[PDB]
Amino acid sequence: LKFEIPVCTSCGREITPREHATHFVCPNCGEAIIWRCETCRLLAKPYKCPKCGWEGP
Amino acid sequence: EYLVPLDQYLAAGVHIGTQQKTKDMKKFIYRVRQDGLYVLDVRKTDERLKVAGKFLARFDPQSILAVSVRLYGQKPVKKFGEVTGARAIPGRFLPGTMTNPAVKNFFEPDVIIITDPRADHQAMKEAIEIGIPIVALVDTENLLSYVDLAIPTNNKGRKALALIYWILAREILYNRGEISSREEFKIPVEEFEMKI
Amino acid sequence: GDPKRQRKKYETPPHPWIKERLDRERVLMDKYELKNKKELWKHETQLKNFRRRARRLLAARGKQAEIEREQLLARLKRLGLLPEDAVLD
Amino acid sequence: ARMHARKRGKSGSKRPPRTAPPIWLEYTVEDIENLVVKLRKEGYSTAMIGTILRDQYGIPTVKLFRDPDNPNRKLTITRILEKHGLAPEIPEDLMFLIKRAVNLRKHLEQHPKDLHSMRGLQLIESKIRRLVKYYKRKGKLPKDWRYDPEQ
Amino acid sequence: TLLDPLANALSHITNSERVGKREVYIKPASKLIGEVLRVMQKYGYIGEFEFIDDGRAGVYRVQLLGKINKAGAIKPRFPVKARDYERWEKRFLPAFEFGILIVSTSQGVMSHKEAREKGIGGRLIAYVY
Amino acid sequence: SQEWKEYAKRVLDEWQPKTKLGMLVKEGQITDIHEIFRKGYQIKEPEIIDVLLPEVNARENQEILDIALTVRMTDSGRRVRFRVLAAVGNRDGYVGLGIGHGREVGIAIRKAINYAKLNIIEIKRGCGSWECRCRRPHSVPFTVEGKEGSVRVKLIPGPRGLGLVIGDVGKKILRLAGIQDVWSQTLGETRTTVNFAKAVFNALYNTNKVVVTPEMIERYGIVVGRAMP
Amino acid sequence: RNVIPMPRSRFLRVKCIDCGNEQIVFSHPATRVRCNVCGATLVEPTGGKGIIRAKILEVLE
Amino acid sequence: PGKKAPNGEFAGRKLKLKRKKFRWSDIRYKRRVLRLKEKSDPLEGAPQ
RNA sequence: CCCGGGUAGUCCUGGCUGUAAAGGAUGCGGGCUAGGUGUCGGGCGAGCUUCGAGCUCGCCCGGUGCCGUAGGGAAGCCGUUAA
RNA sequence: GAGUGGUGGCCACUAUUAUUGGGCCUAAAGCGGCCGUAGCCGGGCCCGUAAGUCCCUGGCGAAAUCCCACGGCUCAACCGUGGG
Ligand SMILES: [Mg+2]
Ligand SMILES: [Mg+2]
Ligand SMILES: [Mg+2]
Ligand SMILES: [Mg+2]
Ligand SMILES: [Mg+2]
Ligand SMILES: [Mg+2]
Ligand SMILES: [Mg+2]
Ligand SMILES: [Mg+2]
Ligand SMILES: [Mg+2]
Ligand SMILES: [Mg+2]
Ligand SMILES: [Mg+2]
Ligand SMILES: [Mg+2]
Ligand SMILES: [Mg+2]
Ligand SMILES: [Mg+2]
Ligand SMILES: [Mg+2]
Ligand SMILES: [Mg+2]
Ligand SMILES: [Zn+2]
Ligand SMILES: [Zn+2]
Ligand SMILES: [Zn+2]
Ligand SMILES: [Zn+2]
Repeated sequence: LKFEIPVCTSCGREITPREHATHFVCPNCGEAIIWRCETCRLLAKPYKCPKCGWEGP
Repeated sequence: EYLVPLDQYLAAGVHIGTQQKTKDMKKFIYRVRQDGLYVLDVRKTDERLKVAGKFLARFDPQSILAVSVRLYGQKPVKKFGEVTGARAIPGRFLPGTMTNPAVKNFFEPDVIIITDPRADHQAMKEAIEIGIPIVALVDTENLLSYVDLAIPTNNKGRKALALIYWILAREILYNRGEISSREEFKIPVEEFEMKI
Repeated sequence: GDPKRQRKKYETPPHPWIKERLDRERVLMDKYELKNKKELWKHETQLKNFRRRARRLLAARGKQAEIEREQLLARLKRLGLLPEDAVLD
Repeated sequence: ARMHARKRGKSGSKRPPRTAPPIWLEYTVEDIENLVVKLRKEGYSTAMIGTILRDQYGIPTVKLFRDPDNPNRKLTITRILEKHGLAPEIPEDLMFLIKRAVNLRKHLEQHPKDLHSMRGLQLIESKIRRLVKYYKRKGKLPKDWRYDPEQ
Repeated sequence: TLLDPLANALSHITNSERVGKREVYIKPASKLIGEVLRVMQKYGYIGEFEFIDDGRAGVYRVQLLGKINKAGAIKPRFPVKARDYERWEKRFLPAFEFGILIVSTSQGVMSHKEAREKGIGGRLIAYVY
Repeated sequence: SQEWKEYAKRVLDEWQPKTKLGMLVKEGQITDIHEIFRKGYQIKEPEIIDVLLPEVNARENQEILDIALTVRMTDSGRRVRFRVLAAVGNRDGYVGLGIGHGREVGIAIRKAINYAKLNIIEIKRGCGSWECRCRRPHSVPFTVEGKEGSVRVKLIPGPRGLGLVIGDVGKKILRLAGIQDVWSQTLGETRTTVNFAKAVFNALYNTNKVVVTPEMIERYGIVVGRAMP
Repeated sequence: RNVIPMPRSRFLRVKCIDCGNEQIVFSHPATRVRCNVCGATLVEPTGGKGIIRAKILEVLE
Repeated sequence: PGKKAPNGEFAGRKLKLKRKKFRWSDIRYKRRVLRLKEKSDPLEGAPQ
């Protein structure tokens, strides 16, 4: 079997091999993993947790 | 309700902004006074402080780094590191601390706390390149670029920084289970602030 | 206009002195004991023509295309270059 | 942009989207026609009549009432005037431009060296020719009608 | 002055998607733009869209999903026969079935795949991939 | 392949990691090459690639693209410096490019090889030509573009068995990445080897920036990383 | 949002001080507005919003 | 400089005229069509 | 080249000539694509006021400058006044 | 390799003629500035027409030359029967 490519939480695009992305557990609930791509981090796009609904950088 | 009474917040001067503003900071701005100075909303600060306190408690205690170039923030970060066991770097940030393995004090954290994105530009620039989450205190003047968790506050005053770091340390201790209640934390706020 | 002129049936290399090509062709010439390079080149051209017919028919459709496709397959496997159950690819 | 000066002014009216006249409007169609005829007999221009109606009688544009005679089109000031024979013979904007050009020409007779004002005259006459071509195409002017300053 | 409402819409969409916008407003609406949007939505390039009525020609509101690499108009609108779609595909598209060409035919506006299925030609007006 | 297994085993034990990722590799928490990409890690120790992709040390998986000598002028004469441009790969799905400088050729070559490993990337392969639809990872899956300096490079899918229709620098770089057939178009000054190589490298890297759907993966036979037979 | 343009002016119902008559006027007049009965001035035109000299009763939609 | 012109569908004549006009700036084309070499060649077009 | 003098010209009226590093070395019209901060004209809101066609702050439109994100370029650099 | 070199010409090289597909701040190159005739390019909706445009089908565009399979000269070049 193969491996799955991570996907940005905000824009839904895939993460390239050497970009300045990041990933961390949801601050409010701690149950989901948030991924942010380089463009979304640069432009300060808001993100929303899929489990608890808490949102925003 | 609130971690501390709103009177204490207002006395510490947390709500006081600057003469400038930014488009992405307007989600936290409350109103603008007649002299052209902007004011922050204190309730958002309290909510974000609680969320950040929950967030930082899940990491390994000694993998947290806090930095401050400004003079008024050097004592609070040092005390915060002493209480919670996290590493603290006050004063000048040596370039290459996080990117040059040959340096004597090379160190790679898991999360970083920025007192002021404008003043600590070198630390933020190095933290971007290693892909770790970034927590920062933002004023009405700063931008939210490359910030993963923002805490709206006045990040230039003495009492304001002291109070913010005291609250954050207490919240971390409470969430990680080292104290059974909020009131058990018997350390005066004045011990966090620089004298004279 | 001009009347018909008979043309060569093989193609010469684009550049006469490329080390890798020289080595490969020397190996082939020594192994199969050919007389001169042009003889070898002749066979190469044949191969190319086959490939060029397969490339054109993959991206085609219609009635004549099917006829030419089956004719190509039949001719190729009549020469002994393909098994009996081969496909165009 | 502007036709000649290439500036980019944006000032203008912002008409809200509405189909039926407002409830607080109380005049009927016949009252409006009577008012329009009265104001025209007072000697006002077509553009000025609508301004007076809007400012003083509280009537937004008369293009909110269906034409009683022709149901397929809405009512306008010029059509109202046509129904009673008070419509201008020459389109109003062309008349205004021609009137402006005549006044300027007699100024340039006393001031032959005012070259900066003369360019304005040239631009005005260019506008006049554009308009006369358009109106000839649509049949609002006789095909032999000509604009001559010497008139 | 304004010359081609359709080109402005597609340029606006491709400009907005590169900076991660989530929705756009197409200012002068028309039936042709509506048809193009319907075709684009059928293949999953955009989300839902709606028509908003002002006193003027009307506005279109479109939701974006970040699934567009490029979108553009074709000028002049070349006529194409029912068996000549391959060279235009090579001219505008990156792979042998990557994206769609949008064709106006006497049976409506459709992608070149449907038109090739029906065996009819028309005029090329846009490409999306 | 047996030699490189024991080589990686030999390197692993006598290595003292200095970075976080090196510690993760040393403790066996990360065991495959694909696990170090797409999460923002910094790569600063060459031994990581040696342990995870040992075959890049083979003589047949390395290429010295170019060597040049440059001059700095001083009142006591000319100071000469060497610039070496090199590339490495595993001929399956990974490739890296690097530049090294030194006072003599050997030092420059060693440094250039070292920097190539730290710049390793993984690509996508497939078959997207109009006149060859075989679902096998022998070419680029779709047209891609890259640029550097004045050089622009466009790569176009080609039929199986065609060969590499591109200049020699592109030939070597594409061969080290595991691609057999391609068509190409260029603009600008290709005689500047550094810019040509960087443009080809960027064109290969850009295959990760094209949005795709699950159907396209099946239609073009897209493969990421190793082919995995 | 603000895609549809909306005017910033209003229509007002006012009452004449002298005559006592009630009229409906525009808040941004380009002429002098006078009472339809007594003829007294109601609104004075300016560069932008006019100056109202009568008594305001209601701000219409 | 704006977009290259003309681009219209019914502008064939102008496009052809433009291309013909600027081809005379090419020295190779100009010498061939006007046969300038033949007019000054002492060998009169012979190879020997 | 520096110093003491000096004709045409430089100034006004009526014509002719149509040339400049006449340079923003950047043809003109339209749609779209982060922000920050000065200044000129108009309008709107709020607060002061010696009641001034006055002062301060915020927002909208149009001009006129600087710093700068994505993108562009051989680079110098340009970057909603686009290259 | 029974051939292999020299001189002149055309195409490619060349995106150095650019529809596909080039350029014009500092490298060749934006008229000193503006107004406007022919030409080219032109806002939204409804009804009609069917010139352009698309599909189907009759009559044509000689043979030779080009591509494919089969057949005759030992195979081939060449020639014949069919399909394009
Ligand atoms: Mg003849
Ligand atoms: Mg010296
Ligand atoms: Mg560059
Ligand atoms: Mg001058
Ligand atoms: Mg401005
Ligand atoms: Mg700038
Ligand atoms: Mg040549
Ligand atoms: Mg050129
Ligand atoms: Mg000029
Ligand atoms: Mg000039
Ligand atoms: Mg139209
Ligand atoms: Mg017809
Ligand atoms: Mg014939
Ligand atoms: Mg025989
Ligand atoms: Mg035979
Ligand atoms: Mg024959
Ligand atoms: Zn994203
Ligand atoms: Zn959550
Ligand atoms: Zn293939
Ligand atoms: Zn009255």
